[PDB]
Amino acid sequence: QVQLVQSGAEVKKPGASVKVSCKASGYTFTGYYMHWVRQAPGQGLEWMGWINPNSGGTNYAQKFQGRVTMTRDTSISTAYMELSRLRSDDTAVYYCATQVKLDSSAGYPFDIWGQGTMVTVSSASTKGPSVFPLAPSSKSTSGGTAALGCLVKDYFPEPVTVSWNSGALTSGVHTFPAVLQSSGLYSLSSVVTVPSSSLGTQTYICNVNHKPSNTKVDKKVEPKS
Amino acid sequence: SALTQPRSVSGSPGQSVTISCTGTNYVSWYQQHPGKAPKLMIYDVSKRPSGVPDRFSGSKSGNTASLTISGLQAEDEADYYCSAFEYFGGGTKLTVLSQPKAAPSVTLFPPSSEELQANKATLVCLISDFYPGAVTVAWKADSSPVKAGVETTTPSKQSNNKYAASSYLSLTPEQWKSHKSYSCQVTHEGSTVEKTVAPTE
Repeated sequence: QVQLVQSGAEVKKPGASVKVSCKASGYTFTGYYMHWVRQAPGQGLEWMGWINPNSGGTNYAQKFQGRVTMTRDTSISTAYMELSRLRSDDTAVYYCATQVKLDSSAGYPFDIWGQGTMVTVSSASTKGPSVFPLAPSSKSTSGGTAALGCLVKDYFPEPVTVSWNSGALTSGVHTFPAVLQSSGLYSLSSVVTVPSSSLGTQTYICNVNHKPSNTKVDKKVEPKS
Repeated sequence: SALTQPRSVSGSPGQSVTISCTGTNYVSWYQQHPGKAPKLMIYDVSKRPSGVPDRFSGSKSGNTASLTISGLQAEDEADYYCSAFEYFGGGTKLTVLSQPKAAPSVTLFPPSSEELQANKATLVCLISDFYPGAVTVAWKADSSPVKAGVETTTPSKQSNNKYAASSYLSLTPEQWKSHKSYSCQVTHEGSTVEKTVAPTE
């Protein structure tokens, strides 16, 4: 089986370096180039460069020049990709890949891929959320129904969970996956759709749980004035 | 060098779908399933690596290469990337339709009084119940586009197998109060739903 096996996932701080390995088996490692390709979460593929395992020669994409070093150890059929001066936006899956079995002269595309190595780069430290009410109004109303919610801002790390009315309110609840901000902190929102006639009669409380900071917040959400 | 492909293509089981890739003879196509490396499906326009189903084929017009999948199967739902030498297209999500298409429900919340009193302002655009799971989000201040301060999530699946996403616009209280309105515009399958909010003392 022609295959590439990569090292496991890594967590790093900005400014540090990461070194990912890629071990070839089932084919002659030194007969073929080795490339690296990365993919940021939710984003597309981007080629980083190649190494020739026989000569040790390399060629890198302009984006990674000065920061990426590709090497190999032919005695153990292993290629390495070291990325230095890490940025939070280097958070990505890093793949090794190459072309072994194809009928082509170009060396692209790649039929053999490693499984990928997730590298997370973050400067954030544990922080509990700030919870703000998302008040209902005639704008957030439609079928006699009003939307109200809670914004759970600026926490780290994941996860946060939200219930409504200590779990008594489940119908019409939608808690959204978090966004990761450029600060390195997460925010999410939870919204519930309720009868607009029930506003003022029924109390709505969102129950936010951030176990990583041992924090719970119960935020009352009432209509505007 | 700058390969362009559609963000979203879809078809029903048994149908044929085509994904285009436009550039400036070596175009190749990868399929990528969640949590897995890309898998090469077609290379050098039309060649199939061993073991790739005959339902996958490639062709090239002038400067547009095309991947065609005949007899769509559920397992074909995946992201597809075209490539040429070291360059990649931006990817196409292929959905094998298992329920009717559905436009997003969009709710936009203005900054809360509490957040404004804390000297911050966040607009919250919540997008739910859409299928296929591909949207783009744009924001406007009054009528002009706003890109600074925007963060948008990737779509995620809800219990009913439709998708949800959210987008957040960060502003200073002064910016929020200095415009007549702000708008979150969600594009899904070529049509747009836009919600607007305005400062209200």
